[PDB]
Amino acid sequence: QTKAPTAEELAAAGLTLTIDGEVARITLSRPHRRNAMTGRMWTELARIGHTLPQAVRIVVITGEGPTFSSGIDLDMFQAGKVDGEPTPFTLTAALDQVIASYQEGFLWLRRADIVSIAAVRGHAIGAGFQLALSCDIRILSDTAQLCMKEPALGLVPDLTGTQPLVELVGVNRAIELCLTARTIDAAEAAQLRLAERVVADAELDAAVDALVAQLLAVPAAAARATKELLLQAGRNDLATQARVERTAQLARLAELAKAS
Amino acid sequence: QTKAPTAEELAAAGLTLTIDGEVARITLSRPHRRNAMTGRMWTELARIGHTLPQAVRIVVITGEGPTFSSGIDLDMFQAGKVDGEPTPFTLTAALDQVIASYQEGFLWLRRADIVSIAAVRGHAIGAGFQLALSCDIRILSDTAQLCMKEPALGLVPDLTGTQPLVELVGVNRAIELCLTARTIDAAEAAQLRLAERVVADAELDAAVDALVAQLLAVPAAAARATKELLLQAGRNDLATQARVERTAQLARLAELAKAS
Amino acid sequence: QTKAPTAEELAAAGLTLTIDGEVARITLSRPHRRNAMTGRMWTELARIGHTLPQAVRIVVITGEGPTFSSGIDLDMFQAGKVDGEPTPFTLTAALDQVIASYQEGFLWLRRADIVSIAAVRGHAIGAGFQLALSCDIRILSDTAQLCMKEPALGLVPDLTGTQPLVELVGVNRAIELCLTARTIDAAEAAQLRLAERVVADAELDAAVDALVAQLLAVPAAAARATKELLLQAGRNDLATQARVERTAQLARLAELAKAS
Repeated sequence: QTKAPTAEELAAAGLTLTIDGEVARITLSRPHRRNAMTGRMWTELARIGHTLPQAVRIVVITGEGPTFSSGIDLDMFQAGKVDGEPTPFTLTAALDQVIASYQEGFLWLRRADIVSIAAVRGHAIGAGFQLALSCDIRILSDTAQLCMKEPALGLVPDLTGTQPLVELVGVNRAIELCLTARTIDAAEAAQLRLAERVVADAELDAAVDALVAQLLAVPAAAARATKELLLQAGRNDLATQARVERTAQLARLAELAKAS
Repeated sequence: QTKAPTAEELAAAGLTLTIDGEVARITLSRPHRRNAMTGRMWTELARIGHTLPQAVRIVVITGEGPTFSSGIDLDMFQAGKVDGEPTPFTLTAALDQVIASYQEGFLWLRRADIVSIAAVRGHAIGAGFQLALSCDIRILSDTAQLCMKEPALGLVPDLTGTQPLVELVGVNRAIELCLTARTIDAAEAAQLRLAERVVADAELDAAVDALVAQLLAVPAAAARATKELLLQAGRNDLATQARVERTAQLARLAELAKAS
Repeated sequence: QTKAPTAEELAAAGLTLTIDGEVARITLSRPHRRNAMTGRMWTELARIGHTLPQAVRIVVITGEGPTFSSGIDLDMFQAGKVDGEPTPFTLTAALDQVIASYQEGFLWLRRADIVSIAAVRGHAIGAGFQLALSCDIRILSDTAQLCMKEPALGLVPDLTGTQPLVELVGVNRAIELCLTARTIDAAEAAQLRLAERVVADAELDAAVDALVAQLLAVPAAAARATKELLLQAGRNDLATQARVERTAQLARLAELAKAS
């Protein structure tokens, strides 16, 4: 709330944030720990989302080094403090609130006024896979490997990953992936629609930059209104969706006419 | 209402309609304008749907010439009359009603008692893509190119395209396609499930005729009842869908027994 | 209710059931009749599901011989008794109840505490295809052929197949498959996501055993909780699904802590 987290605050939580005009880049920045995630990292992610400047309309998430994220830092299942905050294992209404605070680090990636992109190389495991899933678009390196590992550890996926997983691959494949907890390669991810594009590792940065340029070339207000429409389409009946579309078009035509 | 539009009325709106027994063929018929669509064309499409004879159970939509449709005629964004009716730009409750009248040209393609097929060659852009999306089945030529262009023009898709797009390719890919407004080729369309079949251009008419023959070989009442069931499946819980299926089967068994 | 059906009772209904520890194997066992299904078979399937021991968490369904199932036994459309019970043709509230009893043979395959696998070779037609569809996972032999034949016979699919079909292939493809009643091969099934894996016929048993081993290696309670979450994901809004996930995680953390 109020002020954005500082670069120093973010560095202590394992993140870097750079903003250039309409594009924000968030980098997981603990390569020696394979970008293992902590509670503090998730709650700072939430803080970044709540305080981004209004002009930002694209958010790119990637990892420093060859691994996107190994998932949750195993110290989070020990008694003490991790990154200065108490672990779940320490702590049920209070645990419920902490988990809800962590989920807020992922939920904002669906906001209609941003397009979020995960640029994934190497392993995205567990919480790492759920971070990539929470983004609108995934661009994978040919090195990428994805795994919903939580059930293998006796846990469920609780960082908002279940819904996008089922939307991408269907409930049946989702069951297979989660209940085997198996690791899939980038070719398989592409086949299952988990990646919107797979490119050679050397080309991942250029592929993300090409997609950013394509998005910036579409006007901001139409992009936002259209994303808002698409997120409602699945759950609406057709008659309702047609009304919602029509309502949105009136606002576009209004803005365009006042503009000229 | 009451009488079907005449061939002369349809020709002035850029359409041809031929009916042979149980099959109706609607052709966009302005090849020199790349079958660009107008308000009058949409409201005549709605009139065709409301007055088709009861025996028609299949509807095939294609374009005259090498382009299915370039989308909305740019004159629709000018002050005057297009095809004899006032433009949106001329005109908000009244604009809401006009848009709703245009949507009715697309909505009826989902009726349970028809199977609608879009046979697409060359470009289907914007309103043209939404027409193809509104059909049950798309058969593409290898020449086909699809593009949701509206956001690039500062507009949203409001001709009922959002829901089938999300059902076909998933919300994530839908965001990518709409917010980049990019053009996809037929091979990509096939990969994304946007086309049920892609064939050589010379073979498009034969492919449509083969599919028509397959549909006609299934009895009309079972086809209708089954389409009605499938359209309800996504939004129902499993227990409810099983009840709906069972209810439909009682009616089939009834009709079959009275038949014999 | 109460006691499980005996092996003798099951054999008279065309089924075999073997249980080994956490894995139950149900085999359609009328190869000379291409495992054609009857009312008695469906209601025994329901009885198996209602009485399986608590320790069973995986259920494998396959056919004896080269055909999974030719679908409904044509005698079910004749006047008399089939397998000792009266046919639908004999018999509307009473017919409604009989059909609902048959559906219960398929519905239990979605229970959260089991993973159900259909191992399909040769033809799975009509009721046979709906049995395979009702399972969480399908592994196909390269010999497999699938067909939703009901509409061709003047019927609808009423054994709970419509919803999984639409979830797998999308409503549009579902319409095409059901309203043409056409037969698809295993390569096509794989392309359409109807099969989670296709393997050489000689390798089908090993492929199923590999998947079973993968499932058994994930703890039972996390598997169950995760399947329960995934089945709710499609119909929930994102905020609701995040709450459901969080609720499930509290129970996991509880059980794990009491465990240690």
